[PDB]
Amino acid sequence: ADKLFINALKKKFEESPEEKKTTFYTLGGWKQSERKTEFVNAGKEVAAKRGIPQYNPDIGTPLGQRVLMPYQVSTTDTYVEGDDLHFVNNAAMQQMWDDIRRTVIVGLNHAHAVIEKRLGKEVTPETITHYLETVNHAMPGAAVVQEHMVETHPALVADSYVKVFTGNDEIADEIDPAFVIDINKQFPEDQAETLKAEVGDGIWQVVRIPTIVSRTCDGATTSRWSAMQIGMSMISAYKQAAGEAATGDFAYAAKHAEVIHMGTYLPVRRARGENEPGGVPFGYLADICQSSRVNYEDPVRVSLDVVATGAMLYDQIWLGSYMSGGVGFTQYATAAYTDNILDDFTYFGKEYVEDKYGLCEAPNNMDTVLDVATEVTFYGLEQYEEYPALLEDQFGGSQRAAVVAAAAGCSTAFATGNAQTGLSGWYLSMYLHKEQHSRLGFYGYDLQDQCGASNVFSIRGDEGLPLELRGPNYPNYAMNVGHQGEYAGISQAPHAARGDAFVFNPLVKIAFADDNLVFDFTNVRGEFAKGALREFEPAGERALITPA
Amino acid sequence: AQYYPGTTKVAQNRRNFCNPEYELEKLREISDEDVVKILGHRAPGEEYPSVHPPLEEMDEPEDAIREMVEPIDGAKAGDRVRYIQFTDSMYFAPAQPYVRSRAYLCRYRGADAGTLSGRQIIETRERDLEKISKELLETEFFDPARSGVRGKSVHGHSLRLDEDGMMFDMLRRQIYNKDTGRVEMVKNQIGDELDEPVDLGEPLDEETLMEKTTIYRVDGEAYRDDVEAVEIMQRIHVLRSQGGFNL
Amino acid sequence: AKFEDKVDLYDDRGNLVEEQVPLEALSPLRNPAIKSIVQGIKRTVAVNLEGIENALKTAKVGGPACKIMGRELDLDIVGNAESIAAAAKEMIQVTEDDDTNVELLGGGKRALVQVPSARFDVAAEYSAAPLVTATAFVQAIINEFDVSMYDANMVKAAVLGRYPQSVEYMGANIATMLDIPQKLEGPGYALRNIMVNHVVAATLKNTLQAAALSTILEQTAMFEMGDAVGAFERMHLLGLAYQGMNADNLVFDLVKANGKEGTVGSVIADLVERALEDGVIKVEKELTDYKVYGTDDLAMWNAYAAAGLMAATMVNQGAARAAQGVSSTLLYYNDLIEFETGLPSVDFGKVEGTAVGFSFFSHSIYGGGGPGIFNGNHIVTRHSKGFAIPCVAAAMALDAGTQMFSPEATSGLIKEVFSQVDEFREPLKYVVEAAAEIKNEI
Amino acid sequence: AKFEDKVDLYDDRGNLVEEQVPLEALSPLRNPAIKSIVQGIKRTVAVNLEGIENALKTAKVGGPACKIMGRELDLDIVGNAESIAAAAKEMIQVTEDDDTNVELLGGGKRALVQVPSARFDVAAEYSAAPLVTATAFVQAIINEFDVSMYDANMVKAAVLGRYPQSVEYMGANIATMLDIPQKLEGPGYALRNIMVNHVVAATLKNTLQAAALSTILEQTAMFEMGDAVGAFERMHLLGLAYQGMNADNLVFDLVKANGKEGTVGSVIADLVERALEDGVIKVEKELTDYKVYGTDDLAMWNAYAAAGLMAATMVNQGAARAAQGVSSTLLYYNDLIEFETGLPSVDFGKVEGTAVGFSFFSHSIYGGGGPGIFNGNHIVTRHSKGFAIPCVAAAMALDAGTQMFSPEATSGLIKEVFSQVDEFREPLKYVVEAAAEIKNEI
Ligand code: F43
Ligand SMILES: C[C@@H](OP(=O)(O)O)[C@H](NC(=O)CCCCCCS)C(=O)O
Ligand SMILES: C[C@@H](OP(=O)(O)O)[C@H](NC(=O)CCCCCCS)C(=O)O
Ligand SMILES: O=S(=O)(O)CCS
Ligand SMILES: [Cl-]
Ligand SMILES: [Cl-]
Ligand SMILES: [Mg+2]
Ligand SMILES: [Mg+2]
Ligand SMILES: [Mg+2]
Ligand SMILES: [Mg+2]
Ligand SMILES: [Mg+2]
Ligand SMILES: [Mg+2]
Ligand SMILES: [Mg+2]
Ligand SMILES: [Mg+2]
Ligand SMILES: [Mg+2]
Ligand SMILES: [Mg+2]
Ligand SMILES: [Mg+2]
Ligand SMILES: [Mg+2]
Ligand SMILES: [Mg+2]
Ligand code: NA
Ligand code: NA
Ligand code: NA
Ligand code: NA
Ligand code: NA
Ligand code: NA
Ligand code: NA
Repeated sequence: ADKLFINALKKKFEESPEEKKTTFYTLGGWKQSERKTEFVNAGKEVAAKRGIPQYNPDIGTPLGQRVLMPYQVSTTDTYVEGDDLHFVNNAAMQQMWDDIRRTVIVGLNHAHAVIEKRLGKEVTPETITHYLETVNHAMPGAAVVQEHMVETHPALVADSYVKVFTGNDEIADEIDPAFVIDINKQFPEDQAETLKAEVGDGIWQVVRIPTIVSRTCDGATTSRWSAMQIGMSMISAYKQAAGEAATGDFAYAAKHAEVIHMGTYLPVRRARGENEPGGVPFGYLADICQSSRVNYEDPVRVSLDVVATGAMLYDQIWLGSYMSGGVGFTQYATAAYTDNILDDFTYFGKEYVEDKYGLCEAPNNMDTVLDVATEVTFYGLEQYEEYPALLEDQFGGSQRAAVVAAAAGCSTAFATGNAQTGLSGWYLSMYLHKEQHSRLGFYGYDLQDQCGASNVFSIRGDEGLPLELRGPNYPNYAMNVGHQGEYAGISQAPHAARGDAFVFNPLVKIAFADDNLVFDFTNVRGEFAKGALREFEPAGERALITPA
Repeated sequence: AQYYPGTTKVAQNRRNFCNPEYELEKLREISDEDVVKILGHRAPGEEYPSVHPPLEEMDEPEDAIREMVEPIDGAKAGDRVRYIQFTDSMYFAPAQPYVRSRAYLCRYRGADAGTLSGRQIIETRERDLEKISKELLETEFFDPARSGVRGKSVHGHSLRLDEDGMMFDMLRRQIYNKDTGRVEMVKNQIGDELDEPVDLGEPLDEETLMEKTTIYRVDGEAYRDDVEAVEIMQRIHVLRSQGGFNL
Repeated sequence: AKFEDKVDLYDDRGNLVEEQVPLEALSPLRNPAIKSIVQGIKRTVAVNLEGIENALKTAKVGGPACKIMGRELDLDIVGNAESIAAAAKEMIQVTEDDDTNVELLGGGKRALVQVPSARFDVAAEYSAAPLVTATAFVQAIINEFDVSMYDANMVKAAVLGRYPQSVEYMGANIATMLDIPQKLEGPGYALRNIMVNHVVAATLKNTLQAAALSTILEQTAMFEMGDAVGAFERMHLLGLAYQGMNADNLVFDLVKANGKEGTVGSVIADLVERALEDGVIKVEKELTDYKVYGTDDLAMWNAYAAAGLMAATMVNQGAARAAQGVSSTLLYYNDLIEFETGLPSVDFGKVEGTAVGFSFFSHSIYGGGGPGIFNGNHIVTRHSKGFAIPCVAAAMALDAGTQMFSPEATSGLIKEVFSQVDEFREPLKYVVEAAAEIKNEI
Repeated sequence: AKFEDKVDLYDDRGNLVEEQVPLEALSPLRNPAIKSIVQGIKRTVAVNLEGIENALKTAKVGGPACKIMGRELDLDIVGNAESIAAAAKEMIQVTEDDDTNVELLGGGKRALVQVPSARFDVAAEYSAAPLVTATAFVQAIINEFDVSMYDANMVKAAVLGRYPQSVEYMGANIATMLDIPQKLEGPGYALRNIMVNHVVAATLKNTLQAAALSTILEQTAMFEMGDAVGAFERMHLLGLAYQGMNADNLVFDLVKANGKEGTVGSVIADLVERALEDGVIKVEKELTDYKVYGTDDLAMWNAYAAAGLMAATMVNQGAARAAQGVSSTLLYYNDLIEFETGLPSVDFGKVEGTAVGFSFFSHSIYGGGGPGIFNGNHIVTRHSKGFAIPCVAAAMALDAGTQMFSPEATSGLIKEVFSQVDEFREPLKYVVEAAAEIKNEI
């Protein structure tokens, strides 16, 4: 019956969502808001304590001449003021990033070959389990060889550990299950078969370093820290000299030859090492999100969970802090994961496709792009025109451009089963939207949008790439809000419609299928809500080593 | 020139704003002093500040392009580059953001135009800006209920209207008087209070807004129904796509 | 020749130089003057002897506001500039009378250095220029004053800065048009990482010369990047010719016709008319009171549109004598011409997209700056494959003094040294002369 | 005639080839064979056509363990290699008569590509080689099979990998000896970022040829970096001659005298005796039963000492047929010779220091690896200015199979393609011949 966003609009405003007029200016300004009132009071306290003015509602212009709205976290019944979705104020969002940043995947295949071929020693499921006991003591920062070592406090580093996975069920069954990511438990049968076949007899470690270290340091720490403690545990468990020539082979394997970073390093203007947000390709972000293994009968839900994951990380933390800062970009991102708005538009498109072509059954060509992206764009824009409350909700043109094009591009990919025609549909949506309303986004929103159509199918050096391989360092995408997380969703979309177990890297997909993570990647939007309510318990806090 | 495809009133209005041979309808008279006051860059009677010497006093490089391109008067004088910025309601304001920038670069010399969803700006040499601003304020570029002059705190293009049919303004620069039916500008574009308000006329009635608007909407003329305009946009998408692949 | 096209070549006063030259006589791969310009920019270094002297006498070395108390050295470098420069030249040259040049300027306050070509024939890249120059001058200063082993490290800091603790020559008193290889946004980008202000400084604000230098650099980089290979080569060459080299006098004539009273829109109308007159475009279909244009040669339409884009910049920013609106011209020229014609804009939308971001990052809090600080290696302005940055150079050349970060502010040492080289200052002259010389070898 | 020194040049069997060659005839700035080797390394690319085909058929593109389900494309690339390679060459070449080379290897599974020199004459650096090659092969594959617009992006990913999202060509199926310019530790380092395993691969494990290739690359980099300018030029030239080119047969004869039963220490004793016999060192002072040696020519002492260092490596690592101990030889040759003589060791302690860190980072948990993964651009091994890495290449050439990260593991594509180039495989021969040819021009 109702569009999916109607309940949220009725919560925000006294008027029915269709009504065109309202009342302004008599709401009390900031005084209408519980959260702004909290902030006013805290600012006075802070300024007095430190002897320097801080938050003051009388500086600049007076917030709250209109309704300061609640937001529904999409797929939840949780309604919060938008400040509770700012990454600074939301521990769930900070932990989501920490859990990615502090992860690396490191093979044991080369390592086991060094042991067998260079050292002449045996590797068995028993020696692997012994090694895994050893590395789970050492990885958080504790000693195995030298006398008079000082160590990290176990409780400060409780979130760091090492697990393994392999496609060989019989071998997996022989390793203590405390250390194993069980692919057959975590994934539905057809997905498990695909993932096991991709891994084969390879054995891979998923290493998580301590959040407290990641926060003190940076993402490029992760693979170094991992390798040091892998190295020590190989010495201890396999009876090497503690520092012989073979020890260097384990180092080079763990740091270079068999490591999978979450993010690659960035060029000098935006200089950063590995495991920073800009290095994480869109296909990896889709695979980090675990919606695919729990919501696989609903491709829209899978795709929009990916969009939530990426809009928060890429717009709020990455573009809104690493690349800028200040108040930042909360609502540029919340547009993609609140009020069930993107959900309504994308369900529309999925239904359109299902009825016309069947999922994955449309021709992979421009005719399909023109059909589906145009239809879905016109639907979404019509909703802003029919529901003035919707338009006042997603008040910035950029937000609207992102949401409408995300639906258009995901729907096109649902039709073709191919992310590249989904991307073409995203750009067509932009062009149509711009002409319809004689506006699109902010001053710089459509840099990538105007380069977009020509670069979708280019094959040139710094232009051509399948969408799955693109990321925040693809040149056209390196600067602007309201695109990156949506592109992760479009990358996910054809794979979700196809029922594929992963989008770009099966190892990354399996690595986040782990109940010992702090953040729950199977329910990203639920976790955002939990953090907004101040109900999420992050790792990395220093309470144990500070005064009461 | 043909400017823009399409067979709706919206399409024809977009063409008319861009066409310098189309005489913009003048709807209201504003004094020179009142334009200066709305702009807020200098006081009436204050000399224009300069950013560099008059061109006649500098030794310009020997350059055929300089010789062929006549500077605007404010460039000859060395005036500051200053701005005027407008916000247009999605509820049928006559002009809209990309319409303005497209039209400005057809009509006006020496212009830096910028388009955003909630604001649209022109920057040019101060004396020339004053002359352009008069036309932007006096003509059908501007309705005093559905358009606003705003150099900051621009929110309102996408908001519901108030009970008088006025767009939201966080700073309330334009005030409708229920007793008179007229709108006055009570602050300059950056929000400082004026000595004496500026009359901006009556808001256009609904029928006239619909005749003049350049936005497509379901409750006016929908873009999807202007099939020739849609066709051209789709053509451009396809040709760009093919061109990037092979030429 | 790979391609059939011929162009007529004109000078910066709009006078015909040579008729019916093969397009490939203008190719970076073939034209000897383009080769001379590239090799010249690789090998040329500006040395600030006054800056070195002042750094030493004050111990202000190693970057902004840095100083090491107790390390001052009182050396009369500028007073002994002839001896120091001769000594440096002996170390920089490979053989006597080779193509090494060391020339004092400003009464010995500055030196132009051109490191011999033979050093680059056995080098991977271009860093030999600053590195060889720096060490020669360091050694020459030490030897001139018999600076002790204990103190000589200050001379090194005064010349090259905080390198190698910094990646860059942070605080150096030498400068090049190129920047270090580590700063490339991608392999092949080095000729793109040349500030617009540096190009305008080297060309002394002559609008056509600045546009030519910029186009030569940008389009040459497109060859190094592989973009101008195979299917796209002709598009790149036609863009160099028509946008940067005033081929067929098209840029010049569009400016002439629109300079007195015209606008971006009036230049568009004239360009569309000229493309129709020349048979580049034709009516494909009639809609209601609207003609849809087509072409059988998209590369030539692109080149015509690119000439118009340059002319529109020169008319719009020339009328203002203010560079900032180049970002707007680059956007709306393209946006307007698509709806005027039904054909794609310059670089198939990539100029328009570059202009959207360039507009943003020249009018917002987030980064960027004024037009003059951009370049083809900048993240904001790298996206168009040579068709946007030359307009920015033309705009900056036309600015009468509206910019804080002007060439006078960012590029004075480059201006004094690099403007001395004739082929850097007047590249349109030398490239045209070379194209006419080689026209029957192509 | 800058320097008076002459050397006798030998072949890799210890036979005299040319007597009395002026030292400067071996300089990278003068010797035409060193120029040819450097320009060849800049322009040569290996293409793995089988790898491209397999990446496409499986959709395994973009880096380790990556795959895009549903994107598979089954193209008969190897089976159509001659047509594809010919089509690529047409795009790569500038003219039909130039120095472009495109040669199929392995029945079409691989191609050797040498991009024409004319492209590098108008380039800043060397990335035109991979980028021109990659786009020519991408376009040739697309054109061979009429790959659609919708699918062609997969061909691009199979050839060049995840670039430009990654800075490197991550997952590419092309390779060069050089690495991207962004990875340089400093300006001027590009010829140093060539893995030892790649040199050993190209030279087919011929110990003296590996040492020669490495020395030529390292010492040529020293010119590019400015280290071999002015005061230090002769030291660098003498090190190239004696350490890498077996000047005066000194390396060879030390090996011959110590190969059957010798040790590092016996090589040292023979080198000190030889330096005394030749008048390079002399007793300066007598302590209690201990002679302190001096010299009037530190650069020549360093060159003799460096020849000894190379011979000590060959004796010690040759006897083990195991490369790991090269880090130890590089350390203790130098430590022992200073306490034997009272004179500084090779590179004034910088070989010893490099060797300390290299030993640590080849026997510890912290980084590094086996000898073959090092190079002059590696943070561990950059410190000596050309005097350490050639010994590592000799040692890896002598390894009989003790290494996990061998050249077979790291450098197979490089081996197949670059060993085809005579001047890369047997560089000593060509450099000696060119030195002889120019001896009267010095
Ligand atoms: C000063 C600028 C120019 C600039 O470089 N950035 C600004 C301001 C900046 C500030 C505003 C914070 C503050 O008020 O102090 C921050 C929060 C970035 C920061 N420094 O933390 C921001 N914008 Ni802006 N900015 C936004 C937006 C927008 C929309 C707002 C249109 C409307 O009708 O309200 C327009 C662009 C457009 O017209 O499309 C816009 C403009 C502008 N944006 C204009 C100020 C507009 C004004 O005078 O009112 N932003 C949005 O469209 C939504 C998201 C929103 C961002 C905050 C969030 O994501 O929660 C914010 C993101
Ligand atoms: C352009 C560039 O800035 P500079 O021109 O180098 O100062 C770049 N910033 C950005 O791209 C900012 C992106 C986030 C803020 C805008 C979001 S639309 C950076 O800081 O490296
Ligand atoms: C050598 C290098 O490692 P790689 O050889 O590149 O793996 C480098 N590590 C280090 O320098 C480790 C320094 C800290 C540990 C040793 C302290 S003595 C790094 O990770 O970038
Ligand atoms: O107004 S601008 O588009 O520059 C910035 C929007 S946050
Ligand atoms: Cl063509
Ligand atoms: Cl000497
Ligand atoms: Mg009611
Ligand atoms: Mg009401
Ligand atoms: Mg075993
Ligand atoms: Mg468990
Ligand atoms: Mg147990
Ligand atoms: Mg009047
Ligand atoms: Mg009055
Ligand atoms: Mg005309
Ligand atoms: Mg001169
Ligand atoms: Mg066959
Ligand atoms: Mg031939
Ligand atoms: Mg085809
Ligand atoms: Mg002996
Ligand atoms: Na309500
Ligand atoms: Na209604
Ligand atoms: Na305020
Ligand atoms: Na930067
Ligand atoms: Na505490
Ligand atoms: Na000379
Ligand atoms: Na001829």
